[PDB]
Parts: sequence; C-alpha cells; structure tokens
Amino acid sequence: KELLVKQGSKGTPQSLGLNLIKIQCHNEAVYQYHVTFSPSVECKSMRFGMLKDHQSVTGNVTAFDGSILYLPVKLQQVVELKSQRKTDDAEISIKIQLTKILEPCSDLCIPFYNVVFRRVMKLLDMKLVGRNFYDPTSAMVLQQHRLQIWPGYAASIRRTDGGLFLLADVSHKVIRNDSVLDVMHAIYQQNKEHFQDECSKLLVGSIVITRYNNRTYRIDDVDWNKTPKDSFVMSDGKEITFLEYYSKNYGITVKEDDQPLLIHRPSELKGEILLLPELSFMTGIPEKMKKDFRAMKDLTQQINLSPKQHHGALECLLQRISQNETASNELTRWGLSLHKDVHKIEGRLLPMERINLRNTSFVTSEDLNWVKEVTRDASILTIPMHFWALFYPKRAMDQARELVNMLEKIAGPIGMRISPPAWVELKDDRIETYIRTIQSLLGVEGKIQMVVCIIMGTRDDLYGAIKKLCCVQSPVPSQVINVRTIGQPTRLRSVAQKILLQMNCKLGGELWGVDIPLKQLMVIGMDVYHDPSRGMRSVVGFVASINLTLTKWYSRVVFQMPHQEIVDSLKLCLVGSLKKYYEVNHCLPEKIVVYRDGVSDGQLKTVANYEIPQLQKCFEAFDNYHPKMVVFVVQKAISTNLYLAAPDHFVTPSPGTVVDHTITSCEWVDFYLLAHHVRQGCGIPTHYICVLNTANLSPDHMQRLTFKLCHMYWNWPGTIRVPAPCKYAHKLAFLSGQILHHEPAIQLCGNLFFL
RNA sequence: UUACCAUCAACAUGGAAACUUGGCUC
RNA sequence: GAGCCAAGUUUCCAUGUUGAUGGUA
Ligand SMILES: [Mg+2]
Repeated sequence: KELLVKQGSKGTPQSLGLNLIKIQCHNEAVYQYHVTFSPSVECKSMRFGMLKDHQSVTGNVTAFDGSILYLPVKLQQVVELKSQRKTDDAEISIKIQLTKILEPCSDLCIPFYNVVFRRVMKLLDMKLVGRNFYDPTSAMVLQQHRLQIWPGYAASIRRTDGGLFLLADVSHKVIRNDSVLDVMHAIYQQNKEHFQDECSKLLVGSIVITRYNNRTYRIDDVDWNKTPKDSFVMSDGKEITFLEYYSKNYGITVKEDDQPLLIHRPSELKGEILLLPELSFMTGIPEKMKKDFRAMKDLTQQINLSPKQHHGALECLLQRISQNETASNELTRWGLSLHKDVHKIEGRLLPMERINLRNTSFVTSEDLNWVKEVTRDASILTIPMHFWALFYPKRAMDQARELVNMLEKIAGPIGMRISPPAWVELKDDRIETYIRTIQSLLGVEGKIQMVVCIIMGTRDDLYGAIKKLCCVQSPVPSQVINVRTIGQPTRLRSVAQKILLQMNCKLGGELWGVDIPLKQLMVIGMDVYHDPSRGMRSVVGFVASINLTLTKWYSRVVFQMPHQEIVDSLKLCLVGSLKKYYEVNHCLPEKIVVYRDGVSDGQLKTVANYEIPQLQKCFEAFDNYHPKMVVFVVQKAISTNLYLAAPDHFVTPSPGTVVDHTITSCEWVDFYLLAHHVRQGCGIPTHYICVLNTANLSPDHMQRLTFKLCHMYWNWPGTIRVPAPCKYAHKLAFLSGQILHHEPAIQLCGNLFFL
C-alpha cells in the first residue's frame, strides 16, 4: 500500500525484472456469498457450470471457487435458486446467502483476486496440477520414459508495498502420462507373478495425484478385494457406487471396473480415502531415468531457465492472456487490466566486502569467490597440529596416502604446521571398529587435536556415530572425509585445501574476517529444526559471536518439549552466551543482532509479539542489562526471480543485489537480498524481515551487516545466501537433531566443531 | 558426509476467509 | 443473539527440509 522509505545510499543502481501488476481497481464493491448445494456435490466443474446457468439472476460477472461466490451487485439476504443436474436432472436447491461485503481495495479480496485470476488464466486452457496451472499444448514429451513436462506458471496475486501484484514464476510440472492403472499395466506386463509385491513396494509411500480434483495422496495401501462397483458413503449417510459418484457427481466415465483401490490414511482427519488408479497418475522423475545422462540433461537444461527464458515464458503468458478475447473480457469485467510487460525496478548492488587475513587483506572479485585467493596466503589464526590421527580402512592405502602427502604440500602457504599423523588402519567398515579405535586411542593419548576419518560410500548411521562419539561422549574435534571425494586426483588440490581449512576451523583456528563498521556488537543466529521422526522436538541451535572481530562463535543448543514455550531454554542460551562474552571481552555488548530461521509468514506476529518480549524480559538475569536488540527473520523465499537488464536481453543478477521496495511486505521494514553467486537459473533472493530494531539501525546498515555476515561463513570460501550465524545454527540444529540427539559438550563449544 | 548454488518430485507446518459440527455463554 | 474455545471441509496462500539431478571450486 503505502510506500515505505527503506532505501540506502551506497551501492550501484541495477535494473531488475520482476512479477506482473494489473489491479488498478475499478470494481465498486465485492459481495461474498456462500453457496449450499443440496444434495451435496463437491466437483467444481459442473458446480461452476450450474452457477453459470443462473446468469439471469446472478449476473454474468461472477467469481466462483466451488463454495464461495463473488458478485459486484448485491442480492437478497437469501436466494433460493433451482438448478437441474446435467447428468440425471436432479433438482438441486442453491442457497446464495450473503456472508460478507468486501471492499475491493482491502486484503480480504486477495483470495477473490486469486480466484478470478485462476478463472482468467484457466480460460487460456491451462490445466490444474497441484497448486498451479500448466500449459499442456506448449509441452515437451519424453517418450523414452513416458513423461511430459508442461511449462506453466505458479501465479498468485499478492499485495506488496509498491502495489497489488501478480507474482508469476515459471514452474515446470512433471506429468507422468501413464496413470497408476497404466503403470500397473506396464508392471503386469513386466512382472507376472510378483506384480502385486513390486507394485506395492513401488507404490506405497509414493505420491499419486488425482487430476479431476488435482489432489495429491501418499499411497498408504492398495486394496484389491474392493472394486469400484461397490458403494461408499457420500459424507452425510448416503451409499453410492464409485461409477455413480463419478458420473452423477463428477460427470466423467470410469472405463475399467476391475481396478483396485488406493488407500491414503491421513494424520491422526481419520478416514480411509479410496482412490481410482485410472484417474490417479504418478508424479516424479522415474527411477529408471535419473541415472540416464541425456534425459536429465534435457530436463535440467530446460528447467535451468536463464532470465531471458524466464521472462520469455512470462511474456508468453501475457500475450496469451491479451490475445484471448474471452480471457481479457473475463478479467476486464471486474475492472482489472494487465500491463503490456513484466514490471521493472531499479534495485541496488551492495559493495564488495574485503576479506582480511593475517598479513594480506584482499578485496574480492565480481564473482565474489575467494577459493584460490585464501589458500596461498596465511590464515589469520592457525594453531599448529602435531599430534593428530587419520583413520582409513583396508581398501584405502593410496587415496589416504596421497591425501596426507598433498596436505603436507598445501599446508606451506596456508600456514598450518602439520605433522605426519597416526596411520590408523581400520580393520573393516562397521561401527564397532571405527568408534572403538577412536575412543581407545583417545583414552591413552590425551594430546590428540583432530581425529580425521575416511568413510567409504555414503552412510548416515556411521557418520552419526563418529560425530556422536566426538561431540557428546569424548569431546575432540573430528573431520569426516568421503572416499568418492578423493577419487579424482585432478581437482584434488582445492578440496584438500578446503578440508585443511575445515580442520583448522574445528580446532579453534580462525580463517578470515570482514571489516565490521560498528563496534562492540554480538551477532546471534538460531534455527528451529522441526522433527518429523522423533516426536516434535523443535531443537534450537544457537550461535553467538564472542569477540569484537566476530571470529569466535560460542554456540549452545537447547532442546524443546512438545508444546513448551522457548522461555526457560532460550533464556539459558542468552545468559550463557552473555556470560561467555563477559569472560572473553570483559564487558557487555551494546548490540545483539538476532537472526531467526524457520518462520512462515503466519508466524511473524507470533515471533514479533511473544518471543522478542520474552527474550528482552529474560535479559534481566543480570544487573541493569538492557542492550539494543535487533531481530531478523530469514526466509529463502523461492517464489521471486530477479532478472538483470542486459542491453539485448535478461541476464543473471550480480552477486549482492538487494531490493527494499515494491515486493516487500507492507507491515514490516524489510528487503530481499541476493548475496551469493548464482551461475545457473535465476537467483533466489533471501527475505530479511526486521521484526525488532531497538538499535535505531540505518536502512543501509542492515544490508551491509547482513552481507558482511554472508561473507563470514567459513565452510564455504565465498558469499552465501543466509548469514554466517544462520548457517552455523542451521548445521548446529542438524547436528543436534539428526545426528547428536543431545546437547554437545561445552568444551567443544568455543570452536566451530559443527562444520 | 570438502563445500556452496540452481531447479524439480514430494512431505510437513503455519496463517487468513467462508461454512459446518459440539461445548460454554448474557 | 453478541462473543470465545475445539475440530473438520473448501478456498487462497506462505515457509521449511527430505530425496534427486545438475552446475563450478
Ligand atoms: Mg530451518
């Protein structure tokens, strides 16, 4: 609505592409009615049809979504319409009952605007798959694996600070043209006796979609004794056969009467949904196709859209709307007019942050990546590693030997005084050799700095066991190396340099720093990791900078009980982190910068109105401690795609471009920042919502601080999407949620052990 | 699990509106 | 009746990370 002033001073203007705008409003008022269909029919197709047949009284200018109706003229307080079914001529009483009077400029009409856009861009003959609409005629077919890809648009009208836009982005829906009945026919041809077990093992857990009501269901069972000539209850105590339920109530003809039923039992809601495999289709790239290089090469090439290809598909949508007379008529009866082009803005590109080291402080590039620029110069703090151990199994003499030999080669210009390791052979590849050898060597020798292990293949139970032994049982920093990582000796120097910098990091060593312009500040990140497999323990990692250069990050994790508020545990995280800051800096920080992750748009008021008051009131566990807290909420935000205006076309945006208007929300002071270097696709800018700013921060200074903290991540040698404490607390939350399952030892918490 | 980034297949959570059901209720 | 709680359905959305392919360092 109102144009907030969030713009800064520095940075270079950059012309950017965007989404679409059309609702310069000309309708007078919208009247929202609820429609009751007696007897009950749930299919939106002929429900929309019979509401169109009462155009004499309802008008021709409607907006319908099955149960909620919108007019621009006010009817009576109830209307009893008479309709006849197109199938069996059943007299159906329609009850047009006025529920709401919506002003068209308000945010209550955003679902109505979305319903009328799904109307107009459904009138382009684009089919409904999942949430979005996809072109079935501009498709591309992969007949070697029975797929089609439909290039469509996830399009939603949303009101932002610069106006009330249509966010359209180019999605690509993967439609498996073979139905679950057709896939079962293919399996029945492929497998004769064990067709039932193989189709069960492929099908259960996997996701099908019914296209008539476009609902996705996880197959939880297949029942073969049931057959759709049998009857089921239509929601009010009425038996009806499935062919009658799909012909009388859905209008379409079931061809095969021998097919089984698909059972999706929801979360405990409770009721066995029975589905038809003729009208169920699988979704997903097939398992015989992912290993094929060519098919996924075409699929990847055509979903990796350049900004020219993305804007070309959006302007194809615009031209299809404008060239269609009935679609432009259906949009313009509500006073809505689409623009001739996608919206454009003038964002700003943030300046390049200098990466500092021990002796050589260097500015970055336009690429914003310093892989080569950091492994030939001295790191700012390398503690020397003499007594370390390296563990390798029986089939890994050569790769481990060249790993340590090349490590001794590259540790010269990096600045690590590495010694030859303990050459620990591992007898085999189970838990009770690796784990037992590590703690038995750890008990005898108390001067081990870093334990490095080599794992063959990719396993989660063993890596969890090494990190469980090295974080909560025997506190020692540990590094885990894959053996397919070290398979190629060609590009092995850069990855061995990154491994050496990672073992420098886990030992408490410092890699690089950025020039923080403000003083005496404490940067904090958390990340709630919501648990879907252990019973709702939203484990809160917590990473807090404890020095003036923001290179030492003391981290604590707190576990949360189900339906337990985060008061008594995030209070402990804050008081422990301020106590650690009191030991190190011997004063108190004048600013605390907090970055939140794991927040949807409906939890913004909960975060801003419950959790920041409880943290600012839990700051009173010290004497007269009232700092200047700043809270940010981070959201990757994969809906928006910025383009860049090359003098002929649209190119990928430069790393570090920010936009702080016209897509931003009206209720907060916030922005979208593209920090990393994106080389394929359009980049995904990250939404940073300032729910609290007690420090009187500048509009420019949060951009520079969030970008400087995007440089600050020591596990990737360039800029990254989220800030460094966001990814630190993110991996800390993964460690404590999926790997450790319990808070780590405190003596490791002075270092970045989780990297 | 040396990373990071794109996009796809999903699942899960949360918000808002309308309706329905069951308790309270001036 | 006004209002609140709880649950469901239907619309509209939003976020997250699970698995994949890729990319380059
Ligand atoms: Mg998260």
